[PDB]
Amino acid sequence: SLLKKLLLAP
Amino acid sequence: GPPPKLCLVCSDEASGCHYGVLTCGSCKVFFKRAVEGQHNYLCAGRNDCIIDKIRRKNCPACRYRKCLQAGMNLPQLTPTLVSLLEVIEPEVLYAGYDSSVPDSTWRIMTTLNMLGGRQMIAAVKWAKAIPGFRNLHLDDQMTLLQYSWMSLMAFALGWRSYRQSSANLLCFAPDLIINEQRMTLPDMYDQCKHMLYVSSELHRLQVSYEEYLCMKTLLLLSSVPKDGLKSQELFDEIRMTYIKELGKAIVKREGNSSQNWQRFYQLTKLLDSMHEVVENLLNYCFQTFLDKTMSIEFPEMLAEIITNQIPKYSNGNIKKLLFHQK
Amino acid sequence: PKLCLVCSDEASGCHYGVLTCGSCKVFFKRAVEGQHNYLCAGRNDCIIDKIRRKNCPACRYRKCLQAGMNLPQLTPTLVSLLEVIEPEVLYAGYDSSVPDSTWRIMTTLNMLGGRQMIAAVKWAKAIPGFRNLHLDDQMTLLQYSWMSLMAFALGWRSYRQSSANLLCFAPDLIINEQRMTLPDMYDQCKHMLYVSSELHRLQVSYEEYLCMKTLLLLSSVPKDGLKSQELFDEIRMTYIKELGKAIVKREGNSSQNWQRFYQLTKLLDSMHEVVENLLNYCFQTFLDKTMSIEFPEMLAEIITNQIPKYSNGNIKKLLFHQK
DNA sequence: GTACAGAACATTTTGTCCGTCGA
DNA sequence: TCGACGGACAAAATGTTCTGTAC
Ligand SMILES: C[C@H](NC(=O)C(C)(F)F)[C@H](Oc1ccc2c(cnn2-c2cccc(C(=O)N[C@@H]3CCOC3)c2)c1)c1ccc2c(c1)OCCO2
Ligand SMILES: C[C@H](NC(=O)C(C)(F)F)[C@H](Oc1ccc2c(cnn2-c2cccc(C(=O)N[C@@H]3CCOC3)c2)c1)c1ccc2c(c1)OCCO2
Ligand SMILES: [Zn+2]
Ligand SMILES: [Zn+2]
Ligand SMILES: [Zn+2]
Ligand SMILES: [Zn+2]
Repeated sequence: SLLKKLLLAP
Repeated sequence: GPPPKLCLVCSDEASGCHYGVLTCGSCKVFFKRAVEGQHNYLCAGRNDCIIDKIRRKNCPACRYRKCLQAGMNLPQLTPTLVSLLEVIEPEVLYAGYDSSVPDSTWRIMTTLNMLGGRQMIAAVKWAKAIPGFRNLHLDDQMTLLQYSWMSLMAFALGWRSYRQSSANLLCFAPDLIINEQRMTLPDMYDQCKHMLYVSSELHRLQVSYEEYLCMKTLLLLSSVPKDGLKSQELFDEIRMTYIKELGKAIVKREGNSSQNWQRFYQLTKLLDSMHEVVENLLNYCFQTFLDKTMSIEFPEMLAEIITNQIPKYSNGNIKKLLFHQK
Repeated sequence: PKLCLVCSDEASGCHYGVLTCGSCKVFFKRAVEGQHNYLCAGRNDCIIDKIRRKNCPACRYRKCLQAGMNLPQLTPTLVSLLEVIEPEVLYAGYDSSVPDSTWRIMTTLNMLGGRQMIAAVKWAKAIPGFRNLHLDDQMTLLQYSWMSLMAFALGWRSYRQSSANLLCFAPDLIINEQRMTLPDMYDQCKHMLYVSSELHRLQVSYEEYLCMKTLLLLSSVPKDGLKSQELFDEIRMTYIKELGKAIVKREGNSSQNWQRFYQLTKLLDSMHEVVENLLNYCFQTFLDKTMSIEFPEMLAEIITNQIPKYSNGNIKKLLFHQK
C-alpha cells in the first residue's frame, strides 16, 4: 500500500 | 555574385565538396585527422553538442559524429514529447555516504539500497509526469513500476556512469562512486559488472540525450503481466508513441535514410538486452533480500516491491516485450 | 592525493584562491585577461575532467569561478619464452573491391580462423611444460580452449589496434559498425567485442596477456580428469604464479596487486561464458543447411568432435572464483 | 581553366618548466 | 626553505595555402 499511496497523492 | 555555399557540418562558408560532402577547409582536415588519427573522442555534453563556426573546436566527439551524419567517407517553441521528458528528468541524489569511515560491502550495499529507495520515489513522480501514464488504470501503473523498476535504475545509472566517469566506474551518486578498490570487495564485483554492461553499451553506441530519454520511457513500458493489463488497448498505443518518438530522435541524430535504420536496430537491440541485464540484477538482489545471513538493509519502499515481485517472476506471469527475436 | 577542484587532475598548489592544477591556473588567468566570448555547445553543464577539460572553455571558466577563483639478462624468464613463440599476425585474403556479405565475411573468417588454429598448435607445442604432457591431453586441451584462445587473441588485437569499439580480425578484415549490422553478424560480434572491452577497461599488459592466454589453454579439462593430471595441475599453478609476476612489474602496491589479480582472474573466468555463447552460434551455423557458410577442414574436425563432448558434460571448466 | 585530395606551412589554444619574491 | 605567481617555453589541436592531378 506504500507504492499505491505515492501514486494516489497529487 | 553567388550566395555563399555553407558547410553541412559547421555552417561556415564551404570551400568545396570534400569527402562526398559540401564541407569547409577546417572541417575537411578535421575529418581526415579523426579517421587516420585513431582517437576515442569523448563528449563533455550529451552527444548532441551544437556544431557551428564558433563551437567546432568545442567538441571533437560531436564534430566527428556530425561528419558521419552529413555523409563523409573515403520556431522550435512547439514542445515535443522528448522536450517534456528532458524537463521531467529526475535530479541527481546524494547517497549520504560517510567517506571519513572505512568501506565495507554491508555499508556500501545498505547505503545504495537506502539511496535506491529515494531514486524509486522520484521514478514514481517521473512516471506520473510521462504523458499518458496516469491515463492508464492504477493497477496497471502499479504493475508497470513493479516490473520495470530495475530497468529504469540500471539504465539511468548506466547513463550517469557513461557520462561522469568515461564508462570506467559506477556513479551511483556524487559521494558514492564504486571505484576499482570498492569493486573487488566481497559480493560486489559480479553485480557491478552487470550495471557496467549498460554503461559500456551506451559508450559503444554513443547514445545521444534525446535517444536515452526515449529508451528510458520505453523501458518503463517493457515488462507486462503475461495475460495483459486492465487498460492494455491504451498501453499499446502509448508504447507505440514512444517507439515513434525514439525514431524521431534517431532522424535528428543520423541525418540519413539507411543510417536511420541501422541505428534503430542497435538501440532497440540494446533495449532487448536490458531484459537480460535486469534478469541477472534481480537474481542477485532477490537472493540477497532472502539471505538472512548477509542481513543487508532495504528501505520500506523497495522491500515492499521486492516481496511483491519474487513469486511473479518464478510464476512466469511476466511477458517480456522484444523488438527483435519475438 | 591532491586533486584539482576544477579538472580533477592531480592539483599542483593553491592557485588564485583555489586548489587547482597548473593547467587550470593558466586557463583561468588567460580567460580573465583575454576578454572572451566562451560559448557552450551543450547545456552549460559540461563535464570538466582531465580528459575533457580542453572541450568546453565556457564550462571550465564557469567551474573556475564557481570553485572561488579570483585575481646480465642471459637467463630467459618463462614469460620471455611466451613472447617469442607468440604467433605472427595472419591475412584473411579479403578482396575489398567487391561488396560485403554475411556469407563472404563468415567464410573468409572461418578460412583465416582455420589457419590461426594451426598456429595455436605450433604455439602450444612450444609452451614450457606443455610438450611434457601426454599427447592425448596436449590435443584435449587444444580442442577445449580453441575458441577461448582465438577470442582472447582477437580481443587483444582489437584492443591494441584501436579500442573496444571494433573487431580487428585480420589487418585486411576489420569489422566496423556497418559490417556488424549485416544479417546474423551482430550477436556473434557482441561476444568478441566484450573481450576487447574488458582488455581496454583493465588496460592489460602484453606480459599479462601472454600469461592469461597460456592460462586459457589450461582453462578447460575433462570431467573424468586428464591422463597427466599430476603434471597439468603443476604447469597451471606455474603460469598462475607467472601472471602474478607480470602484475608485480606494474604498480607494485600490495592491495593494488591483489585487486589487479582479482580483476584479471575474473576476466579469465568470464571467458567460459564468452566461449559458451560464441560456440552456440558457431555450432548452430555449422549444422545450418540454409546459410551454407564453409568452414575449413581444420576447424570442421574440432567442431564435430566438440559438439557431443559439450552435450555429454565431459568438460570441467576451471574457475578461479567459484562463486 | 575549375575542383578536389593531401602535404606544407601556419595559427590558435592549451599545458609545463622556471626564476622571482614574499613568508 | 616553501609556495604561489607569471613569464617563457613547449606541446596539442586546429586551420590555411600550395601543389599535383583528373576532368
Ligand atoms: C536494489 C539493489 N540492491 C541489490 O541488488 C543488492 C546488491 F543489495 F542486492 C540496488 O539497486 C540500485 C540500482 C540503481 C541505483 C541504486 C541507487 N542509486 N541508483 C541509481 C543511480 C542513478 C540513477 C538512478 C535512477 O534510477 N534515477 C532516476 C529514477 C528513474 O529515472 C532516473 C538510480 C540502487 C543496488 C544496491 C547495491 C549494489 C547494487 C545494486 O549493484 C552493485 C553492487 O551494489
Ligand atoms: C569459428 C568462428 N565461426 C563462427 O563462429 C561462425 C560465424 F561461423 F558461426 C570464427 O571464429 C574466429 C575467431 C577468431 C579468429 C577467426 C579468424 N581469425 N581469428 C583470429 C584473430 C586474431 C588472432 C587469432 C589467434 O588465435 N591468434 C593466435 C593463434 C593462437 O594463439 C594466438 C585468431 C575466426 C568466426 C567467424 C566469423 C565471425 C565470427 C567468428 O564472429 C563474428 C561474426 O563473424
Ligand atoms: Zn566546416
Ligand atoms: Zn559533444
Ligand atoms: Zn585543473
Ligand atoms: Zn559546456
